[PDB]
Amino acid sequence: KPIEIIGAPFSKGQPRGGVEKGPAALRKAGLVEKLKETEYNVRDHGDLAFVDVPNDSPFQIVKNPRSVGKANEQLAAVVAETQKNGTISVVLGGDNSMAIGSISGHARVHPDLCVIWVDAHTDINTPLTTSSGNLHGQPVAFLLKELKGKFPDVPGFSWVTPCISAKDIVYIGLRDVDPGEHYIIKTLGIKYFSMTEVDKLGIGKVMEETFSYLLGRKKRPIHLSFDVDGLDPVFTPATGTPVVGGLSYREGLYITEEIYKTGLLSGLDIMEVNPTLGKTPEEVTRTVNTAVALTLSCFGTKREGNHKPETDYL
Amino acid sequence: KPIEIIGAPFSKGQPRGGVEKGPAALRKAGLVEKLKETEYNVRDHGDLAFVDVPNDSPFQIVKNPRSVGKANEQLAAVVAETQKNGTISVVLGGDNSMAIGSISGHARVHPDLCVIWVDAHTDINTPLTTSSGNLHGQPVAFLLKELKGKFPDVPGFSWVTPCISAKDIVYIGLRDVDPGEHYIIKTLGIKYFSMTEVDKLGIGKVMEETFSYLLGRKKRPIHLSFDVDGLDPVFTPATGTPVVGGLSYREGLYITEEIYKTGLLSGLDIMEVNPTLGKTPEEVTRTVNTAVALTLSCFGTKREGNHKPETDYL
Amino acid sequence: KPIEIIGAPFSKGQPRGGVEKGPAALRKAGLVEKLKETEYNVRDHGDLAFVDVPNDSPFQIVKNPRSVGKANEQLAAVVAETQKNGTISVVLGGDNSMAIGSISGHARVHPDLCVIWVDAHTDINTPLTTSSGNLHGQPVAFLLKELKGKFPDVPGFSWVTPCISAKDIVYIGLRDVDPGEHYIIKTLGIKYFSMTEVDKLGIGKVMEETFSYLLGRKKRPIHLSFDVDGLDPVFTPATGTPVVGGLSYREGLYITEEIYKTGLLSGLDIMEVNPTLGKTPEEVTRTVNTAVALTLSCFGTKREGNHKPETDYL
Ligand SMILES: [Mn+2]
Ligand SMILES: [Mn+2]
Ligand SMILES: [Mn+2]
Ligand SMILES: [Mn+2]
Ligand SMILES: [Mn+2]
Ligand SMILES: [Mn+2]
Repeated sequence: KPIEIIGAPFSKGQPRGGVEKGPAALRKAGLVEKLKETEYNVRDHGDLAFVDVPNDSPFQIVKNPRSVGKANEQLAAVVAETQKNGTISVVLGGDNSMAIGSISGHARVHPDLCVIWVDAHTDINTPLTTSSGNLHGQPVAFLLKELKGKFPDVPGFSWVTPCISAKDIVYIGLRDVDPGEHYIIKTLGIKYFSMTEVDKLGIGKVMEETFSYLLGRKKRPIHLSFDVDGLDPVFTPATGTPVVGGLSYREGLYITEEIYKTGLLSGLDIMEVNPTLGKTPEEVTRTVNTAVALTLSCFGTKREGNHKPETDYL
Repeated sequence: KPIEIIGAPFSKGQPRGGVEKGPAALRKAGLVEKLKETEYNVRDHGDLAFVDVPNDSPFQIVKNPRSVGKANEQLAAVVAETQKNGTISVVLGGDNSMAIGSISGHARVHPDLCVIWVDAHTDINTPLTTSSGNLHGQPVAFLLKELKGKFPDVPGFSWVTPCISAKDIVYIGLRDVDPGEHYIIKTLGIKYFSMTEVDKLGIGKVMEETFSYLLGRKKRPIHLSFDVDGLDPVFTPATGTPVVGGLSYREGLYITEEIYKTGLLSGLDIMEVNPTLGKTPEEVTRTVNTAVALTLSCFGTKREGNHKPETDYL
Repeated sequence: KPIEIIGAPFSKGQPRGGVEKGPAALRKAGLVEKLKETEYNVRDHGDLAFVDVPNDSPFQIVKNPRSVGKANEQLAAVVAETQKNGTISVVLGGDNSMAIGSISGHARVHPDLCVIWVDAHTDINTPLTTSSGNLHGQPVAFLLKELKGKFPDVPGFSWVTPCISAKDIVYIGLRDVDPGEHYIIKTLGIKYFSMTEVDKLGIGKVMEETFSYLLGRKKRPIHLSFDVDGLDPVFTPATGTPVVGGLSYREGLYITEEIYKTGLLSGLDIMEVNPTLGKTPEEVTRTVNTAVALTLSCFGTKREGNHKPETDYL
């Protein structure tokens, strides 16, 4: 299938500006040029133009409710339109809040989708469980069918319809979960693999297990939402919430590598790359670079090597 | 059970001063503040006042014999007293010599205890095997029942009584063993897991195996003696003998995590944090931080997250 | 058996000068001094004197064809001579091209040998598949029985006789394979373990597997050719083609440690240590030091420790 890159230069999901610069950074590092060189057809849709919503009064504790909700509706419309034409959507963030419009727009055309969430955090805090009014920590709360009506109506998200049930999402890389969020996953029985399970089983067993758990009897589309902070800070330092002890550069490449093998990758998010938080210019190139490597891996690049078929090299 | 932190700001176990500053460093980093927020009752016993022993002439090659012995007798009395009151002892070093009075004081109330020793070194050198007269490399020699009368009588340890047999200690993280020490563990048949065994089996298999080997038929109390240099120098650089190729931040957190699960942790040592050996102020914070992280892990903190029971978060 | 170190201060196999300084760097770091302290007899054969071949015109695209072939014929002669006298050969590079004269000279005395190649690269490019005319990326191509007559006759390699078949070589550490090389290994069915297989299986499973694959029914001599770049750049930075996401210091030590245990190590190469590519003097010592550690591991040094037999330490 072909591919369509969508830039989502948004940052209202948290106080730290800088993330709207993620897609620029990634593009300038040669993302699209490199994607063309694979067996995939690549089209660059460009960057979406977001606009501030006037007098965006905080809803209780939640900041920039309407801005985020508006941004996400617009994104969801773009995603689903591109999806309809039979293409694999690739979204560049931007903060985690853009996960909302991505999975919504995807599910409109594929209600039988499943989400694989690589991150150090669950981002499953509701407007009532949050200690921060930042929406980048609440995307999975606006998407679950079992959490519908468990928290009020935030101004801006009226268009949102819970598109997946807890029984459809797997978490890999958890190491900084809030009490409220950990409750919701214990209660709703969401399948996860925090760092402890990774140490216990190995990345191999992890992929081996997430797969059967989702594609066991019914094979379905895969939506991989990748938060750059899921890997260790020594690999991807330019992010808003670096947390020590994460997945290694090798583990991140393995996750995506297996995802390719299934051939069901239908959507993909590359969130939280904040080019401005690099303690040095080098820390920025390091982060950007692994994000680009992660994206090429999902689209065919293997570490054992690659070569075009129908071409005798000897 | 409740907890009692005991500081042992002692450094006569080696030439490099600075280790006596470990408990200060750790306290200032918020150790006790964070322990209180767990399901345990915490009491800060304060720092022990040690005094130099006048004209502490070197015993053959062993330096500061009496100062160390005295320090440890005093520590053993404070541990056993606190132990008696049904509490979990937590010792902050200080160099490894304080391992002596810690295990002695512990065993006085629990002669059926077992020692889990995380370290890159065995510290089983006797006054006759030692190339250095530093007692921080000999603590396990003063505690073994099979080594009793295998080396003379050092001035100051006449009070010491071999409290464990070689069949009761397991080592994890060995990568810098002297010929004499390796001979003793080979001959005495001490169960260990050097880095090669960890590479071979994985951390899960290591804990899976140290457990059954000790709590196989008879469950007993556990005393975790943690030397900070067991982890890799890129995690805990502020220590006296950093050795390349160690356990990772993730592996250290996994060891401690499984220890919690058994519910048998009865004593705990956090040795060798030397705040003065940080090449930069950042290498000090890093070390300090992981030692604090390791401590909280033993007392309930999990990576998957935590939450208080009897409190509906939804 | 005894050991003989042979320096191969050659660098015409690539543009980056500096590698010819590898053996010096390694000797100055005390390599031979530390080798003596093991259970092996050590003799330092010294450094080979190579000479430029006048008007060494490029063969099609292959640069310095005759210089490389000459150096390698001379090396092959020195290796086989040393091997004839019942000694384990140890070659210090130098660029990867020297792998040619080493395996050739070894096989002259042990046609039944097998090769374990630790590298991020396969170096199996032929004069026709190469995008560069550098001979450091083609050593395995001049050695395979299945590739004989599949590429023309390079001026200088007429003396070479394909000594091993694809069914005799195992690759560990691949993460940067060209299309033509990946074709040759898929076609010829060469056994390998790129980084993904290591992630999937663990180093233990890799060694457990490469061994039976070679020593299954017929045990035979082992020739370990070690490319310093097979480990991660954060361990061995001073090399010509660092590729991120490699084997760790712990994994490298484990490979070599298991090799010792079989007792079949008959030849060994330590290629690609370029002392002039260190961003700082510290990056050089780091690299040099791990190569030295890798060498000592192959000859008896274990992480659990060692001690001389027939010597009561108590
Ligand atoms: Mn995150
Ligand atoms: Mn996230
Ligand atoms: Mn110790
Ligand atoms: Mn130690
Ligand atoms: Mn290489
Ligand atoms: Mn090579």
